[PDB]
Amino acid sequence: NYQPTPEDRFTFGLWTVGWQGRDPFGDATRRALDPVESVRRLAELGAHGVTFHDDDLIPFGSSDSEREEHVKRFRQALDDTGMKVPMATTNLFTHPVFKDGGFTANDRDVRRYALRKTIRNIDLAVELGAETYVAWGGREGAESGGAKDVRDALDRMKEAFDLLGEYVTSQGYDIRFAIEPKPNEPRGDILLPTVGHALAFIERLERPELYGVNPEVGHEQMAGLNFPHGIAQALWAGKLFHIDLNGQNGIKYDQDLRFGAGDLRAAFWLVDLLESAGYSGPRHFDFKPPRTEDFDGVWASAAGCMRNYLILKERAAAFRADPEVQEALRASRLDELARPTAADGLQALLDDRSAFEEFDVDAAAARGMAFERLDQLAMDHLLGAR
Amino acid sequence: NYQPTPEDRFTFGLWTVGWQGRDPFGDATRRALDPVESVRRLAELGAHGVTFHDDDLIPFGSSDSEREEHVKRFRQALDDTGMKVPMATTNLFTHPVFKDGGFTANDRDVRRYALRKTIRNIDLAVELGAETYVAWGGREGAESGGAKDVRDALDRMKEAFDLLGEYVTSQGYDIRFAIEPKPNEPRGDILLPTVGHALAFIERLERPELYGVNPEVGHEQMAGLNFPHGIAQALWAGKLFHIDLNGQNGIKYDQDLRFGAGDLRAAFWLVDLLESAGYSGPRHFDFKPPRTEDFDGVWASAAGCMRNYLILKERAAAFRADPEVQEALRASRLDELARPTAADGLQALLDDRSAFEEFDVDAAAARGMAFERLDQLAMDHLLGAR
Amino acid sequence: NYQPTPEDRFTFGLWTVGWQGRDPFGDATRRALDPVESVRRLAELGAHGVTFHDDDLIPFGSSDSEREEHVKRFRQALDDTGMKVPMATTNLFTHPVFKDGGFTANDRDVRRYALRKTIRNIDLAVELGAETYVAWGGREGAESGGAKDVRDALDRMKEAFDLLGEYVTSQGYDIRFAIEPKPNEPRGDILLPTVGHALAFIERLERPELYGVNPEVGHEQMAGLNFPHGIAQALWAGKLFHIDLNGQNGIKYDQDLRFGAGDLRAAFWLVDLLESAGYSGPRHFDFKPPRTEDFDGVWASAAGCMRNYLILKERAAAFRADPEVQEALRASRLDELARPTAADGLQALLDDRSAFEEFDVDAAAARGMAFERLDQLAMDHLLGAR
Amino acid sequence: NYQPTPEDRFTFGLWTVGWQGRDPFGDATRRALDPVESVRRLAELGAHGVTFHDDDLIPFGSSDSEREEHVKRFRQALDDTGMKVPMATTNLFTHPVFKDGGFTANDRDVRRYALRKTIRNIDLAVELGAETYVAWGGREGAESGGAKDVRDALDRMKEAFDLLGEYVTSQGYDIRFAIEPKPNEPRGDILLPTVGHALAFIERLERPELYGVNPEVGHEQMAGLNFPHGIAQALWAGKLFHIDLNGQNGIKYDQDLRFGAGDLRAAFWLVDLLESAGYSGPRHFDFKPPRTEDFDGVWASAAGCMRNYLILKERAAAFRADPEVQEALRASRLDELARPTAADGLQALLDDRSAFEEFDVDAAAARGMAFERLDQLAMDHLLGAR
Ligand SMILES: [Mg+2]
Ligand SMILES: [Mg+2]
Ligand SMILES: [Mg+2]
Ligand SMILES: [Mg+2]
Ligand SMILES: [Mg+2]
Ligand SMILES: [Mg+2]
Ligand SMILES: [Mg+2]
Ligand SMILES: [Mg+2]
Repeated sequence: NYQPTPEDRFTFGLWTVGWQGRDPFGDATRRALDPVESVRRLAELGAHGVTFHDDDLIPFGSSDSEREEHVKRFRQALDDTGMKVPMATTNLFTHPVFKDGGFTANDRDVRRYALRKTIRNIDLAVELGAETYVAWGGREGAESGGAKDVRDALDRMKEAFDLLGEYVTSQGYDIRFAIEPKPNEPRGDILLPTVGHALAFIERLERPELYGVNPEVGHEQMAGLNFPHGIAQALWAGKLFHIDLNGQNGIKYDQDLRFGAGDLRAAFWLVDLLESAGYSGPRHFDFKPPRTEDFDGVWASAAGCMRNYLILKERAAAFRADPEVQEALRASRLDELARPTAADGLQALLDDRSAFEEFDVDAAAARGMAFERLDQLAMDHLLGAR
Repeated sequence: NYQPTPEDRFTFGLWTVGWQGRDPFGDATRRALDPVESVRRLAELGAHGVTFHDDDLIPFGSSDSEREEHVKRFRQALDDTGMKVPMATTNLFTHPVFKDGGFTANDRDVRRYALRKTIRNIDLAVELGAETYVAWGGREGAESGGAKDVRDALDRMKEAFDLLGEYVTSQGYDIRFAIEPKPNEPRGDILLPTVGHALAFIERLERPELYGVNPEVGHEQMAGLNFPHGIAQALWAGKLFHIDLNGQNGIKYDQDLRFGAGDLRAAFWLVDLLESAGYSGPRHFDFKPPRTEDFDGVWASAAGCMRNYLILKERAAAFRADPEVQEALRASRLDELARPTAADGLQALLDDRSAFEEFDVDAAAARGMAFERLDQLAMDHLLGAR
Repeated sequence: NYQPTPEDRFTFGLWTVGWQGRDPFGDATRRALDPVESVRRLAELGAHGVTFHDDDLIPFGSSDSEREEHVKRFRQALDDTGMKVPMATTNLFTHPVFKDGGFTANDRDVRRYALRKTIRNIDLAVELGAETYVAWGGREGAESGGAKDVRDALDRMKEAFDLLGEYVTSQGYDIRFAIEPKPNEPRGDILLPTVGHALAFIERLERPELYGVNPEVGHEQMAGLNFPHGIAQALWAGKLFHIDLNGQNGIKYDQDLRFGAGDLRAAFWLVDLLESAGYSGPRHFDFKPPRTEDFDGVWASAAGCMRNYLILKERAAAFRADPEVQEALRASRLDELARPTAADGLQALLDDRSAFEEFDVDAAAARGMAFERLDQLAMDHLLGAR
Repeated sequence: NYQPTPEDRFTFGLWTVGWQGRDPFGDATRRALDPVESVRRLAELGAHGVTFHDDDLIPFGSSDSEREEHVKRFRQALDDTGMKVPMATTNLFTHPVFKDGGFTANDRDVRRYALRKTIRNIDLAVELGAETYVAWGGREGAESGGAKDVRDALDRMKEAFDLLGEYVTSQGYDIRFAIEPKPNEPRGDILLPTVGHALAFIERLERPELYGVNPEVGHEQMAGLNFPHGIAQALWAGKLFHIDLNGQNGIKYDQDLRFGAGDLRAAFWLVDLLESAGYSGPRHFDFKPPRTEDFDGVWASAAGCMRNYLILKERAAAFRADPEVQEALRASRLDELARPTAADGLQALLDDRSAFEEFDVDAAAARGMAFERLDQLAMDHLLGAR
């Protein structure tokens, strides 16, 4: 009954189940979790693996000696459990030095420091077997218009990613980068605020093939955008390297609810798309168990993430396999959308009088699209009423 | 006192001052304007030129004979007034045949018709001297998730733009295309919903150099995004071919208020950017005089568009020229943002112990950014309190 | 299998299935429906009744003679089908004379006309058996700040509702009024924009017992508000006289999707509340079949409204009846929320040292609320995974 | 030049200039301020007074002995500077015990504790001379639908406010309560989310005359609502007891920018309303100097709050005094909005054939409202172009 196994490739950040519940108006409600005990509990729940920021694993300020001991203990828990580490990332947002950004801070010495801190963790990520390195530029942005010349900031952002790409290629590392967009919070506006802006930026990097996106459900919904549409555009471009799954109720602060909460129908269409496009990367949950919960609620919330994915996967598969839905898709001409508009070419199109001079515009306009019947079949499948 | 002249390059759509005031809940409050009388009145107000959809100028269904007579009359008013036509576009949204889109309609015959209707107007646009051809895909999108496979739709959208690019290059026309994004309305979600998504899509076209964006103030604000930031990214990419100026009060239906209404501080930062980057295209107003107004209010609203641009231009220029602001910009290290992070290169950065091992992270963190003083100087300039 | 009957009290506006599909950017895609044929088709689908604006039933400008003939034909279709008319309302928004409002128009003669037009329809509503008269002040509001002094406008709004209350009481009519809030569209901001503002306003009317609210799902969601919470406050105040059911995807133009579309989990919690509070008024659908659809899609969309209500009713009932959920509700102390904080009174509370001096604040803080387990049981019930 | 004096009644929370800059993603960037040094610095800037939560002034957990010493030191700084304390409030949101609310927590013992903690601070507030006691129920709400039965929660909220009203009346205190609404953050949805919901709730309390609202600019804008309209409704009801002034850029997390930032035109219309209605309470700034700033930026930001209020006051006064604006207001019939619709009474209205049978609906509809000219005069005044 909807039991996950490591083959489902569900992964969790250390910072998710480990969130202590500090919010802008309140103190922590839970004690800190040892990363080793998070790895063990997640493995018992059926997770495939974990992800980390450098500072989740190695306390900021650690000596190289304490650093080695933190990595060894972590490594041992991975060996004991069979858990993988498919992704890692850098914390360039918590320490006060990053208050105006890391890669795009106005102070040049901070930008250099941000790069060195990142490169140090790329080495560790490769040693732990990560295939994707995520960058979330949470402090890159501004609260006021004169504080940041955005063209100069984009030059500095390109410079930083180009240097990271030079570093990995000169070291011979098999790791790719994924940029995680977010429109706002904690800065008033964040640079590269949506999937689209990140995809466009990547095309100006020196080695674009090294870079993709790590979209997050709740972040695109903070701009009121359709998250499955944005994922479709990222798949179309060949750039969906990783994904952050969670829930969000509309345009407000980043809630990071468990996956399936928030916009449930969008979650259904997302799962339908990922499974039908054969996305084979990790199903990563970037979520926060609400601070109302004790540790039992933390693990219940994490389990719910995986459960809801598997229920939606079953419902989406039943939807696509239903002969009545396949009939309705043809009734709505989804088959015709997949056929070229003009494989006969420009000149044939220009000479084709059925395309314009003799086109019966009133008869075409009268044809219903039958989209409402199709959408009710999708609702019936989602609710198990079929 | 803030008087426009044709050298300011202010342009207006025929559909703007000509909007009759039909909204989803109400009938027209104004009679239709003859395009010839709009051209004359706009020239008296100091406009540089006008833009049109095919169907604003030539009533849908016109015979080639009536078509010639409509163009001749229009041509004569342009000659009489000195007005230019820098941009034109196609109406692929009003007629019922476009109810599921033009370029991405599920029905293949509608997509072919949409292309032929577009190509016919490109010829007319070139004959009238337009340099930019805008495409706003207002019906390309969906209200429900199963109605549109977005990857197939993006294939059809790329196919259509590629064919248009083949057409203009084979005819030898000097015209470029600009895609106008909008996140929603009239479809539940529109494809290419923001500047970012449009910029990313262009990079997958066969001849990307022919295509740029035509962002609109209110459209990016319907997603809660920072419009000057989005324009900065479009300028950074070399893709700001045209711009639609208006006002919008937040995330709601597309209001198309006169420019300067809505988010006034964003209008100030937009003008500052366009003038400081030397944008030399038309300052185009895509706005709707509210349906409360009679014809005197229509022309007052149009005049207000231009007036507010010129006032903000003066205030932004005074801001940038003020020695006290230039001092504050250095206090906030805007000069350092413009300098390379690591022109010394990767290996020098890796060897530079001042970048990491000996970097004083507490001293850097203690430095204030002085952004609030800078932003109050900007407020004082905007309000004329300096 | 989820078949409606007239005992479910599902009702529809004539303007819903009769929407021709004109939107701000496009012409009608469907022909006009005769009200008699809407009544017949809705009765076949299992509806209980229909509602109308005056101008849906009697074309604006009709002579008293044509008016009688329109009502007679309508009356005959009601008799033929058994359909009821539980609610009626006035169109004070379509005609250009209402461009600045009806009850709060700046012109006094328009306000008087608006009142006479309303009173004429109240008489007709009573004759057809309506129990509720709805007022949606769609044009009451402003696009700019100086156009409307809101205190004077609220005086005029109170004056109008007070006069309507004097009219019904002096005629001896058994009808109550319900105000339908909406935050914006078609005006930039609409007066009384949410359930809360309408409830507060009612308390200042001369006979508050005659007035309640008619909230609409999509309207409160256009302000990002939680619609079941707002309904709970209206029930708490005793003011939920009627309700408009539909769907909305977030903060954007008013979509009026079929009920169950949009925010599905909010629809589940709404149905749970209405059924558990014993709301006994009509389940009214104020929705628009998308303009992509032909007439077959119109009736499919209407049928889907009722179907989704009945599926959610079944799932909510199963949720509340599940012993495991009843256990979880006690685990989360919902039982304790229903018990008085201090039935012992103020002085006892002040003397109770267990409430403060000896209260163990760390032990209380450590208690988890178990809300995530409860919410996953609700998800499992909604999806039929229980 | 826009210099504040204590007669302008500008006040600040201790928690505003004292915000250390901890946000959900980052550590504090500033050291803690001693309340005594905040009082001194604010008095030098021209403030009238300060406000406090209990826990800003007395560290949570203090013994009665340390409590007396904290109050004495504070009292001495007030005497030294002449600063007043017009408002106080309770912190019912930071400590983990309040994670599910204070007055509406599901656990009954927490609700009792919340009341005792509040009553203790009401005594202190009265002793320091406060006239208004604010309640912001920041934790009253829910992230999921089953966690909170909102009708029971509103019963508990009414019970708590009724008890507080019984307490102040039995002690003979001259203090009134003001409820501060907020739609969300830190809870997913907060109870009483807007001005309207709070006004409606007050009317169900046992002694409604003791309770009003404390609206905050940014909070109503987090729901996309028009803040001057909401203030107008609160003034109309006689309930504007206090106000929180700040800035917000649209629908996102609560930014608490300095007043004048965010929506500048809304700030202008707010000041116009407060000054023209003769609001005589404190002008209170609930704002957070951004965490980019050091202490010099903190005081610059605070000074900017007051400066922008005084500039807008001057511009609004010039607008209303301008004969050309007074003419335009009559052109737009603002004078007619202020006149009764039907002071002649219902029967006269029903007999008045000029109101309906002989009303010329086409001639009334043709009249323009001249709102765009009026709004451009308002823009010219705001920008100092008049
Ligand atoms: Mg997030
Ligand atoms: Mg994430
Ligand atoms: Mg627009
Ligand atoms: Mg436009
Ligand atoms: Mg609606
Ligand atoms: Mg409605
Ligand atoms: Mg706030
Ligand atoms: Mg506040």
